[PDB]
Amino acid sequence: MLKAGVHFGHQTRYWNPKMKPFIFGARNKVHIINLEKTVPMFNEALAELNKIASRKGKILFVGTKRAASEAVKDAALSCDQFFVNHRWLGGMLTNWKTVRQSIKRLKDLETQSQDGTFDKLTKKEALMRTRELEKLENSLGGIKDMGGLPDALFVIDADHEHIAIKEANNLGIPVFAIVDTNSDPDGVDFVIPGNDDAIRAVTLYLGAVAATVREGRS
Amino acid sequence: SLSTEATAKIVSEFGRDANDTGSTEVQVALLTAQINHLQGHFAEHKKDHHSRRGLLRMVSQRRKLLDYLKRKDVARYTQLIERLGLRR
Amino acid sequence: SMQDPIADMLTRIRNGQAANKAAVTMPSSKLKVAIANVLKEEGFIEDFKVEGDTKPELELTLKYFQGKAVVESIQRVSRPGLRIYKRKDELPKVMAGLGIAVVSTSKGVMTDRAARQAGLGGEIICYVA
RNA sequence: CGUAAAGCGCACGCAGGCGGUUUGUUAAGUCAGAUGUGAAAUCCCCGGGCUCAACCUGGGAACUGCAUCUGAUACUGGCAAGCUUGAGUCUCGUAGAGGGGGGUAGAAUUCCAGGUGUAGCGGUGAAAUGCGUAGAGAUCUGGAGGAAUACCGGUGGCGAAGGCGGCCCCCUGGACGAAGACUGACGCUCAGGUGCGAAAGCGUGGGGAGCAAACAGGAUUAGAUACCCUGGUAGUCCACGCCGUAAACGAUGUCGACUUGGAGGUUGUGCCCUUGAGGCGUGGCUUCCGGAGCUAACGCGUUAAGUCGACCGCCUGGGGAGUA
Ligand SMILES: [Mg+2]
Ligand SMILES: [Mg+2]
Ligand SMILES: [Mg+2]
Ligand SMILES: [Mg+2]
Ligand SMILES: [Mg+2]
Ligand SMILES: [Mg+2]
Ligand SMILES: [Mg+2]
Ligand SMILES: [Mg+2]
Ligand SMILES: [Mg+2]
Ligand SMILES: [Mg+2]
Ligand SMILES: [Mg+2]
Ligand SMILES: [Mg+2]
Ligand SMILES: [Mg+2]
Ligand SMILES: [Mg+2]
Ligand SMILES: [Mg+2]
Ligand SMILES: [Mg+2]
Ligand SMILES: [Mg+2]
Ligand SMILES: [Mg+2]
Ligand SMILES: [Mg+2]
Ligand SMILES: [Mg+2]
Ligand SMILES: [Mg+2]
Ligand SMILES: [Mg+2]
Repeated sequence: MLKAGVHFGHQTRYWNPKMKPFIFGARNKVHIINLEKTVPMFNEALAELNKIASRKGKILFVGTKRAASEAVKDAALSCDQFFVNHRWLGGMLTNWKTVRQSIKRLKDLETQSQDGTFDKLTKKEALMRTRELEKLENSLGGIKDMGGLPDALFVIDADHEHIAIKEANNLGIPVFAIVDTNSDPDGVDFVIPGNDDAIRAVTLYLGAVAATVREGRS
Repeated sequence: SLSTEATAKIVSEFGRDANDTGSTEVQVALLTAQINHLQGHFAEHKKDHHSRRGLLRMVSQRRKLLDYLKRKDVARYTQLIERLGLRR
Repeated sequence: SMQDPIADMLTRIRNGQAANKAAVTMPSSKLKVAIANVLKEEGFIEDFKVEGDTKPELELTLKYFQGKAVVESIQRVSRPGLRIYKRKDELPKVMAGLGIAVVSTSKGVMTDRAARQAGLGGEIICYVA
């Protein structure tokens, strides 16, 4: 039933025909996602994530879309998990070897930021170092303490994070996605039909997934 | 094309009854009436190739209908031939 | 114009199968029903039904085992332009026994396996694999 | 067989090929068995003898074919009777540069006559040929004649293709939509055959303003049988007759069925208070983008170059040659 609030889908004609089974369709030329259909799938996905969390694996929230980013740095960051709230640089997963050096550089500069060399040499070299540091922080943040490939991915949007989904499929990593009417399934192992634009709705998804992952191995 | 009054006259005079516009005799009679009427039009002008293509379609349709009737019921095929004046 | 209704039935199945349709629908006929019956008993389709009386309509329910379809390839053999008849000893077998060849024998439509057991040949309607 | 060679320029159509759906009958095709025949050798499968092998040899199998007899009746064919979904007829309307004939209107170019007025006009990259003091060019008035129809105008419309634009009348072809009635497979394709078929070209008789092959002169150039300039004949126009060809192209034959979507144009129609130019549907044609699939790739993609069926046309390395 309507456990959610009032989002009733999104999008209009930019609709992917593969979403037909999940569409209700009605008011003022806007597609209405069939909430009755998503509730069982959403619960089924929540259960699988709970199973993975009990196994103590990673889930990799990604919500590059602003107005959804911080909500992964919110209590979504709480759980001992990892996120990518900014541009997903191509190759973050399919070549972990090269990005390994980038995180190593990030780690070294974080230490230097408080204990090492941060004041020596001209203020100009100080400010470039800091702005370079924050560039690494916001580009690859929570992912810093990962140290290996994940065990699952959680994507707020599918057609907007297609690069991440494709890399996961290439490496055989399960993918759980919130697919809108405009988005494309078949790259996702567990589809969750639901609006991915509304701030209220996306928080609802992140809270529910956050809550089920709070319960780790127990 | 044939006038509404003219069309009704042939239909009632060749069909088994009124509103029997589909019978082969009615169809052949209607084509024959229009083919004969157009002979005057093409005697004059004589260069209206685009309209003559419509006339040839009438001739071809009538030939096919007549062939079907001859194969189906010879007796009706004949009686129609003399009534309308067609050679073969 | 419509020259080969049987090939029409076969391609309707093929296209609907590739489009992931749940069921396909078509005008009915004795021969179509006989062929559909053989497909059902061989496990290539779920079921079939006929409706209406003056214009009977035949509907087939297609089968999927996994994400992919069940009827891998369905091909017409004896077509109106060239009809194929085989003796008992020349009956073909598709992909080495796997899959069937629908054959219309003097005792009705049946598979190549069934016809070979009954010891009589006939017209090769189609191949299914 | 879009671009590598290959869809006839387009139609109509005889022979031919193929053909919706139900019942009965026949048993020609088809299928089953049997009989006769299918020479021997050879080839193939099972032993010996030449010491082995080659070679010789016993028996079988095979000779895939033909004829006859006896059966089977699903499919194809024949015959008889049906059915309405393919095809067609009727009723009422809609849009359209569809076609043939006749009439007529306005703008403009040229020419002829006259007026006013005076030294240039025209042309080019620059010039010159050319026109002008015998009065041009410019400007105004009157008249003659031919050709084409600004704006509307629109990947707009119509036509089988070629193609078809002022307005009016006459004769005439097709397409589409609403609802109902009618016939009852009457269908699709089509070698040969027949018809239509841009422009140029040809014959006879007219007409002739503008434009303009050929031709003439002036330029450019090393040359310039050209590009540029000034003139200009056939032709372009009309009637009748011939020609039968084009990058006649969507470089894509016709017909039928099936297969996710998005945005437009144009033309019908049903219902809902039109309660303005609205809302919900349902047909025809048409443009652009794209999914699966297909493709060498480019790209095509419900108007397929996707998945299929029927028939036709055509290709088999380049040149010689679409020539003798
Ligand atoms: Mg008519
Ligand atoms: Mg070429
Ligand atoms: Mg070529
Ligand atoms: Mg063509
Ligand atoms: Mg034809
Ligand atoms: Mg039949
Ligand atoms: Mg027989
Ligand atoms: Mg012998
Ligand atoms: Mg021996
Ligand atoms: Mg021997
Ligand atoms: Mg029969
Ligand atoms: Mg010919
Ligand atoms: Mg000409
Ligand atoms: Mg002449
Ligand atoms: Mg002359
Ligand atoms: Mg000149
Ligand atoms: Mg040619
Ligand atoms: Mg052309
Ligand atoms: Mg063109
Ligand atoms: Mg050609
Ligand atoms: Mg396209
Ligand atoms: Mg020649």
